[PDB]
Amino acid sequence: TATYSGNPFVGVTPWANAYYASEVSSLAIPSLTGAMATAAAAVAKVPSFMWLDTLDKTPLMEQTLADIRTANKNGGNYAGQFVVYDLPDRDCAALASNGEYSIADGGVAKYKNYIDTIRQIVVEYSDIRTLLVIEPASLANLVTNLGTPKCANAQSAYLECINYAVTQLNLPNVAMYLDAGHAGWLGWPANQDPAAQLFANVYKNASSPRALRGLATNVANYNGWNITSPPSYTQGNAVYNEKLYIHAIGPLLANHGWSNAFFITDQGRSGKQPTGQQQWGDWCNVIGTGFGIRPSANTGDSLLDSFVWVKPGGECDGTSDSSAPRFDSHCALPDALQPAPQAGAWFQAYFVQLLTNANPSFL
Ligand SMILES: O=c1cc(-c2ccccc2)c2cc(Cl)c(O[C@@H]3O[C@H](CO)[C@@H](O[C@@H]4O[C@H](CO)[C@@H](O)[C@H](O)[C@H]4O)[C@H](O)[C@H]3O)cc2o1
Ligand SMILES: *[C@@H]1O[C@H](CO)[C@@H](O)[C@H](O)[C@H]1NC(C)=O
Ligand SMILES: *[C@@H]1O[C@H](CO)[C@@H](O)[C@H](O)[C@H]1NC(C)=O
Ligand SMILES: *[C@H]1O[C@H](CO)[C@@H](O)[C@H](O)[C@@H]1O
Ligand SMILES: *[C@H]1O[C@H](CO)[C@@H](O)[C@H](O)[C@@H]1O
Ligand SMILES: *[C@H]1O[C@H](CO)[C@@H](O)[C@H](O)[C@@H]1O
Ligand SMILES: *[C@H]1O[C@H](CO)[C@@H](O)[C@H](O)[C@@H]1O
Ligand SMILES: *[C@H]1O[C@H](CO)[C@@H](O)[C@H](O)[C@@H]1O
Ligand SMILES: *[C@H]1O[C@H](CO)[C@@H](O)[C@H](O)[C@@H]1O
Ligand SMILES: *[C@H]1O[C@H](CO)[C@@H](O)[C@H](O)[C@@H]1O
Repeated sequence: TATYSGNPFVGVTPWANAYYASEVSSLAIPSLTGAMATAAAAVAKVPSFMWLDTLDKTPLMEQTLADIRTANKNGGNYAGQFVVYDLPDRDCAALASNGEYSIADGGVAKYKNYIDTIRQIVVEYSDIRTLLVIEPASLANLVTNLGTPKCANAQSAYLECINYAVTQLNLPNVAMYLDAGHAGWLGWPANQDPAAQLFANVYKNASSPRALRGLATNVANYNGWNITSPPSYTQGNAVYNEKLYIHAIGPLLANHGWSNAFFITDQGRSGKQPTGQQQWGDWCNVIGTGFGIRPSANTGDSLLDSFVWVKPGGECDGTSDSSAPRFDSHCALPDALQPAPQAGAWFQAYFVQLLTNANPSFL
């Protein structure tokens, strides 16, 4: 059954899409031989989230759900995993991941049409349980990054757009997780309560949507889930892993009106601990990382619904070419792997790095 109560990951199996599988098989494997080539083929089996970073990706969302329907009637029981990520004036704190819609060019109205498009696909496939991460970095940027003019002038649009996303996708087969940054971002004691207030306000302002399950953490980041020793670059923060973050912000969400909020955590680039990060704020194509804890609903945690792979390992975080569009200085740093292609595009060297440093190992 597509509908659910409680943990939406219980009773289903996350779907490994053909989009990532095509990338690995056609862009990575032809370049690899021997033990590496076989290890790479195994990675394409690991379920990860499909990103709807453009409106042109929604037909591919439908294609993926078409594959799930076929698989479910052949005997299986699979669930869809997608990311809603096409906000007007997207990626307001950086320059690497600016999107197609801008507030000045009717972006809010274009975002609502984008949401309407997704809703129709979700109604078309109401027989399939659909798991969604809502707008990465957006709300986390509104907490700490209002000093950036792009974020400040995007606050009203973000909040109206997110509200439209959580109410229009509030369907019986949907489970939503608002992006909530990570331990190195909002995990700091000073950021915890202001972050909790904002998430709870989004929840309350949308009339407590029953499909809105909770928060997603560490999306496209590198933090360890439950590492016992604090890495050098976490110096000053008692919240140095993802487990500590969710158990801190959790009761704070309840304080501000959001009871029964649960968490998912990205671990697809968290295998090697500590990372090659020279500063904790460095996010672009970070060196010294590997594939981490495999997706599983058996977490052994009171608040974690599932380990997930949101960011598909191999897809770039941003270009290191200073003569290219959308260039961010974060991608030219010593701990950023070079040379790096455009954000979202395939980064061959980075995939090889992730596979070699994988823990659990594929080799
Ligand atoms: O300006 C920032 C700052 C931070 C940050 C703040 C505080 C502490 C540490 C870091 C950022 C952190 C993170 Cl995790 C950021 O995520 C990057 O941005 C996007 C997702 O929001 C990712 O790019 C997208 O990847 C998708 C999947 O491959 C593609 O579909 C999409 O085309 C592409 O835009 C990127 O990989 C993350 O690294 C951004 C921060 O920005
Ligand atoms: C509350 O909802 C309205 C839409 O009804 C939206 O425009 C506004 O941004 C929301 N406020 C907050 C604080 O999220
Ligand atoms: C961390 O979590 C993983 C996966 O749930 C588990 O194998 C390991 O025992 C945990 N370690 C600690 C120290 O809690
Ligand atoms: C999905 O949810 C509905 C209730 O909304 C049930 O009727 C069904 O059995 C399943 O649990
Ligand atoms: C999802 O599908 C997998 C493979 O069929 C199962 O192992 C799991 O129990 C769930 O039904
Ligand atoms: C399968 O999909 C990937 C990602 O779009 C492509 O890179 C590949 O060429 C094939 O079409
Ligand atoms: C791409 O195709 C190859 C061979 O068919 C697989 O090994 C891989 O898992 C991916 O699906
Ligand atoms: C990668 O893309 C090629 C087509 O360019 C396919 O032949 C292959 O199966 C994989 O999807
Ligand atoms: C795979 O990687 C090799 C280098 O290792 C390239 O030459 C090839 O074009 C493909 O990207
Ligand atoms: C990994 O193993 C496969 C066999 O499944 C080989 O075909 C490949 O060459 C690599 O050694």
